[PDB]
Amino acid sequence: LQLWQFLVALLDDPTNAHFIAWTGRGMEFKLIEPEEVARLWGIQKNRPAMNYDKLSRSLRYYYEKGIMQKVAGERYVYKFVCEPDALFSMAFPD
Amino acid sequence: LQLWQFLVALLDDPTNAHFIAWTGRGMEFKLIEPEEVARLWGIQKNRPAMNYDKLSRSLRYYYEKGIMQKVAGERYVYKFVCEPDALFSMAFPD
DNA sequence: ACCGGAAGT
DNA sequence: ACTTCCGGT
DNA sequence: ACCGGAAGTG
DNA sequence: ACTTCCGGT
Repeated sequence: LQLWQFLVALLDDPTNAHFIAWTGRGMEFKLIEPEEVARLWGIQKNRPAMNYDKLSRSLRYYYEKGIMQKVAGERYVYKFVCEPDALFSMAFPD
Repeated sequence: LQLWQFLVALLDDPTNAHFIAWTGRGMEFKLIEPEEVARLWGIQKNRPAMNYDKLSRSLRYYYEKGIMQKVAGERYVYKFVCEPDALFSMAFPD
């Protein structure tokens, strides 16, 4: 499982909406409890020392892959990119 | 490779523009020469008797998964859906 | 061309 | 995760 | 918080 | 494709 795959898994389950949920506008999501999310992702890839400062780095790595952008001004809020280039790197991550 | 991945791959190479290309209207794409795409897709799956009548069926299958929609009235034209529901189906196809 | 149910891999 | 068939629109 | 350039990763 | 570290604004 990749990071975005795991995030979608949490975003799709309504019982996680108290620490992570879709905003409603397009493909935009917010990390209500950023450390709660980082902890679960730490359990996933078995990285017990995983924090939000390290998880946000990978989200910033998605900027170069062009599959994510930072919603400026809104804290803990990111979004997926609606472009063919985004869907390309999505299907094939080199 | 899944069908939606195979299409994007062809859609990225500009030397395929005579039988498949994006339109510019967001995530909208057109299969200019359907049977040519079905031939190349039939090769991928080692099913040589593949045609557009069966490829388009899997495209209509993608409707229920929510990752695709038909641009009505526009012949050979489909599009990708930019919504959380679709993004969930790409991360978890079953 | 496009649709969508049903049976199959 | 599509493939195969197909009658209706 | 958010950024991102560098080195290490099984 | 991240993880770790951290000195940037």
